[PDB]
Amino acid sequence: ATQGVFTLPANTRFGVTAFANSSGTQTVNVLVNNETAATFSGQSTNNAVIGTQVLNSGSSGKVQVQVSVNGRPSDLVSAQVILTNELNFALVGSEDGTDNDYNDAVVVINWPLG
Amino acid sequence: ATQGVFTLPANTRFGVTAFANSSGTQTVNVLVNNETAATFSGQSTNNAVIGTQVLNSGSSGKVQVQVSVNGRPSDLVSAQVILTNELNFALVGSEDGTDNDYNDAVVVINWPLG
Amino acid sequence: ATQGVFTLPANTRFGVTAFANSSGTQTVNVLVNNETAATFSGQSTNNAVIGTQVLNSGSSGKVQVQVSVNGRPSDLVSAQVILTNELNFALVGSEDGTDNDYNDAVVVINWPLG
Amino acid sequence: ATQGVFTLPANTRFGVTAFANSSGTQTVNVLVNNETAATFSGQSTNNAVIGTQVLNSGSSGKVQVQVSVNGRPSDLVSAQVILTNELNFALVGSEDGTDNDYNDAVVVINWPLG
Ligand SMILES: C[C@@H]1O[C@H](NC(=O)c2cccc(-c3ccccc3)c2)[C@@H](O)[C@H](O)[C@@H]1O
Ligand SMILES: C[C@@H]1O[C@H](NC(=O)c2cccc(-c3ccccc3)c2)[C@@H](O)[C@H](O)[C@@H]1O
Ligand SMILES: C[C@@H]1O[C@H](NC(=O)c2cccc(-c3ccccc3)c2)[C@@H](O)[C@H](O)[C@@H]1O
Ligand SMILES: C[C@@H]1O[C@H](NC(=O)c2cccc(-c3ccccc3)c2)[C@@H](O)[C@H](O)[C@@H]1O
Ligand SMILES: [Ca+2]
Ligand SMILES: [Ca+2]
Ligand SMILES: [Ca+2]
Ligand SMILES: [Ca+2]
Ligand SMILES: [Ca+2]
Ligand SMILES: [Ca+2]
Ligand SMILES: [Ca+2]
Ligand SMILES: [Ca+2]
Repeated sequence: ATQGVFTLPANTRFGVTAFANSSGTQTVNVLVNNETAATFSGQSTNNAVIGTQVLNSGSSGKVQVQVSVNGRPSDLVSAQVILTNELNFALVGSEDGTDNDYNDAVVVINWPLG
Repeated sequence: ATQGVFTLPANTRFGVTAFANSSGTQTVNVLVNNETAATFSGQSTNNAVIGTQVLNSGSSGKVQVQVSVNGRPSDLVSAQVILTNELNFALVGSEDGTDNDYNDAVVVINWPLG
Repeated sequence: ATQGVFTLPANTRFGVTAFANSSGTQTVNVLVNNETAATFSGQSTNNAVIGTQVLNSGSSGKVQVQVSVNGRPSDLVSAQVILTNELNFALVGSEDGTDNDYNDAVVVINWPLG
Repeated sequence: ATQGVFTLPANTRFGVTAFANSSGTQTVNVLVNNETAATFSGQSTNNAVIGTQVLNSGSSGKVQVQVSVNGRPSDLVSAQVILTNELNFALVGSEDGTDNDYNDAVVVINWPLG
């Protein structure tokens, strides 16, 4: 199944935050309406926050997370959870290797803000 | 129901990251085995990361998040999600006022690391 | 925080299914747009499926679950999860006693159907 | 990533319940410690319950859901959600065709029971 794609409400601010847990340098690209809107890179085995930014979901509300290591796409896992019918989290994990820890880049999207 | 309490595997590193979305300064306490292990304080209406840390779940695995604003406890909402039976997210929202956005402090716990 | 309230897409068929795990007789009310649309009842400590129904979310999309036992309202916990940005589950647990298992009536809402 | 595999607490009763939403007859196999423990088959386009059963997670706690239609494996999506650190849902959707609704068989695993 497709993973790392989320439909947000249109024209809505959201937070995106990426963490790294791998010997491989992570590249996190965050696409809004199929164009890169934020990019984070880094290498950590201790959950560094390799980036955090506020973006706008724009007219389509389509948000996609892509994770690659030196140009090789990582395998993604994802889901969205809603608390008290108001508070939204879009969650991504990624695997750059063979151990299937799926934490090599971890991306958290949250909305609403403010 | 109790919210903001999570059972992690024992003796396991985890990440905790807090975001703020309120006119009020948020104070987040992260407890391990009922004792505060991290405190983050900050003020943002734009989802700023007010703190991030790596902690160890220790012998009990018990992790609790508490949020206060102007010396008063916020109401919490929480859940845990597991992706591909490997990647864990413990999610907390908090409400310090009357609008029930539950984003006033947002806390994300993730494990495993490395 | 409020629990057991979900916003579905308007005019959308959904499934609602109730499970019982308590010595107390469960009564589960399912409200659509603040009017009772389904009532299920039973008594099981082995997860009996006391009801399952297909309902339509109608113009408002508002669905609320309430649970009572021997005339007393149960405490609710809830969340919504979305898989592959398409498959939706709205989840409720309820507690009628002292043990905080929150399984006394369990309600799962799923959409889309067909 | 692997989907439909869940680690339950050992020696714990759990519920498994399947729904169908497809022109294809669904076959749901539930494996405990890699051995078939339950099988449900049925056909519905209206979310009918095609099976429900109570199983024991046994010494390993390993539970796996597989779905096939006319002997062809469906693609799966899954996650686990925990409410109030007590109430567990292991959720599976499956796709037997081209529309990516992932509801063709829906499988809900819930624990604890009782
Ligand atoms: C420390 C481990 O790092 C692994 N990752 C790698 O070993 C890795 C992956 C891709 C590329 C590279 C690499 C390539 C060129 C130079 C340096 C590192 C390493 C990762 O999958 C494991 O879960 C674990 O966190
Ligand atoms: C900007 C708004 O800020 C609210 N914040 C408050 O209601 C709040 C609650 C307690 C104290 C304060 C505060 C503290 C010092 C100075 C000014 C305000 C704000 C918050 O709940 C809303 O969701 C929104 O983000
Ligand atoms: C078997 C247990 O049942 C409990 N519930 C009760 O014991 C209960 C709740 C409400 C009413 C009654 C009841 C009252 C009068 C006479 C008989 C039963 C029991 C429940 O909370 C526990 O999790 C557990 O499943
Ligand atoms: C009604 C539709 O049914 C589709 N499924 C099929 O049409 C399907 C898939 C596999 C096999 C068969 C089939 C094959 C032989 C005989 C009868 C059914 C149908 C399903 O994917 C769609 O979401 C939708 O619910
Ligand atoms: Ca890895
Ligand atoms: Ca890793
Ligand atoms: Ca608020
Ligand atoms: Ca706020
Ligand atoms: Ca109970
Ligand atoms: Ca019970
Ligand atoms: Ca389908
Ligand atoms: Ca279908």
